[PDB]
Amino acid sequence: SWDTIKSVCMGMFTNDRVMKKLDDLNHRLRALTMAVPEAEKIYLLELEKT
Amino acid sequence: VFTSFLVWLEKRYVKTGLIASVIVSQWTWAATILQSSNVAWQYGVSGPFWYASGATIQVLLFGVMAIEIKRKAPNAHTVCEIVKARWGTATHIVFLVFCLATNVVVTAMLLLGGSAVVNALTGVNLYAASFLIPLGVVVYTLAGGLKATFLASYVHSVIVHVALVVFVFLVYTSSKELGSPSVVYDRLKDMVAKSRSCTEPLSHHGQACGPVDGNFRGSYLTMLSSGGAVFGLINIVGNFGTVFVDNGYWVSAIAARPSSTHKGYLLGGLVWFAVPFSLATSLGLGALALDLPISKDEADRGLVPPATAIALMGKSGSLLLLTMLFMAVTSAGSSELIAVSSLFTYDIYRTYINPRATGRQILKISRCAVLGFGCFMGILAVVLNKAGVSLGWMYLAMGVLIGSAVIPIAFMLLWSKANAFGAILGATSGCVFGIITWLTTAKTQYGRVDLDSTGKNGPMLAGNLVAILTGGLIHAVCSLVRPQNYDWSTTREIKVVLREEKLRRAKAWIVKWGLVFTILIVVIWPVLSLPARVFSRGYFWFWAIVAIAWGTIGSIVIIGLPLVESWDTIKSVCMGMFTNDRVMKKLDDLNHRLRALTMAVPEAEKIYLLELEKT
Repeated sequence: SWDTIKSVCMGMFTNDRVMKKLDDLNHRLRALTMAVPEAEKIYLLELEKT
Repeated sequence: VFTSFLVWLEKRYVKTGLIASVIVSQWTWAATILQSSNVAWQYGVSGPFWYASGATIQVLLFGVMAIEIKRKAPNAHTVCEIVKARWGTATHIVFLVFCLATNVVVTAMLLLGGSAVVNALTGVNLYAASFLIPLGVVVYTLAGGLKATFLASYVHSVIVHVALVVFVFLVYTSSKELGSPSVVYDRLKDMVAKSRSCTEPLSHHGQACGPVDGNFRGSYLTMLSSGGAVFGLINIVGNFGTVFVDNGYWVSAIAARPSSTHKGYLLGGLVWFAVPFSLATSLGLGALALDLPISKDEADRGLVPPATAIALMGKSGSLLLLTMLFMAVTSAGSSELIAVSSLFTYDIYRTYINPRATGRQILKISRCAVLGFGCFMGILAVVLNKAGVSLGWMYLAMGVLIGSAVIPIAFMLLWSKANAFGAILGATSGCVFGIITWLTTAKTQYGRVDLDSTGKNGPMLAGNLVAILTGGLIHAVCSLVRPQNYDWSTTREIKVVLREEKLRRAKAWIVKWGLVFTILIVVIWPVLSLPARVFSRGYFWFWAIVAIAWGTIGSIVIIGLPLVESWDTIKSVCMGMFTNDRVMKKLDDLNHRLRALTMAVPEAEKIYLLELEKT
């Protein structure tokens, strides 16, 4: 039983659980940005401005 | 596990400064730390110089060889593959047995050196330690990959150098016995006094006393010693064998890209000079000053550095020397286990047994040859150890056996008129002639053939010279009758299972600025110091200051330049551990993406404002 020990160790000294949950939000919001026609364009108009 | 942790850390958060640091690590083994002090204790000051000079002209020239590796037969794996592709099958076994013999001799030296030091330092049984040494160098070889690289080697060169500065700043500045270089000069002039009498029982036979035979006026401070110019002539011949036949250096010369790092070879060949020159002058001459009771047969086993270290700094110095030696021995034995494992897999499991191997079986066999050869060296190190064979006897003899096949490996990379079957009678006549001459010279002038008679500078030189010249002579004579006119095209066709301009420029640079330091260190330095017949009270100060400066400027460069060259990686790793910049950066992406969504929907943005003031 080494997968359980590895999961416990990675769940204490690191923050893989927090990082993994933000990726779900990013992936979900990518669909929303791609769905609305104008919004995506605005995104580009912001990305270069900064 | 330290290297594994470091590489995991580097992976989680994704020239001429660090390739110089791997040449330093890949050329330092146990004989550098142990045998260098032996000749210093035996011959005075012409020992650490002659030892570190003949062993430093090879690091330069091998760079030229590296060029040919990337210009005449690329994407190779070993050295026997090139001769297999060039001169057929009649030579692939004759130059495989020799490549195995060189590899076994080099590691047997490591076993004979590492066991003898740990024996008379902690009380561990000699025969038990002689077998358990090639087990920690096998765990390290397996756990951590098989083709270990930069990050590990850089650690080896820091521990070695951080202990070199201690053993000079102690013996020459900070100690309470020696203290200053002046005291060393005072002690070194008392041992050669003609009024000294040390017959029985005042001193035993074969020890440090009286006037040294061979030196000028019998002094420990001279460069006119005849017993140091014969050992220098031997060290040159015996190191052409462990650089051209080891096959552990072609592995490192294949994974090296000399197109943009030729300066690294020159840089690594100048900092290494301070490892056997700044340590054999402090721990080697520090034992001669203290009049420590060291027998001749005890220095031949490499036991002068531990004696000086213990007598100067007790337990702490003993532990530091043990740590340095055991960092030097494992990192050098791993390079031999890897060399012999790839010598058994890519040379004979695939040209004769299984010509259609895959990526799953190759790894399997190059995982058990490590364990098999590792457990065979542990056995061979017990048979030799119970024979009176010492580290100082194999070093002076390793050029006699393998030195024959040194010329017909350079002919295969730098001469088109090198024919076939010539190396058949050039690499076989050389070995037998050298051994025969060695034995008859050791027998004629002493009347007995034993380890005490075949370990002197008389027979060893007469064997090394003939072994390294007669093979080349026969090969050259045979070449002038049957030309080959090899186009160097077949060797370029091997399975892979403006560029020439850069290579030519790099070769021209490494020949010009490389040969300008060989002349200045091997021909200018001894000649310009010979007229000082006996070192004065001030010239020795210059000689000691040069040694101290060389061991601190280079030691600073080795530790610092890799850090400065690659600083963005260290900064990224540091910021990825103690801070949370990665988490904060990812929220900004979400905020920027959602700003577009809030700006797109007309009403929503307004509602946002109606909320912001309400709270």
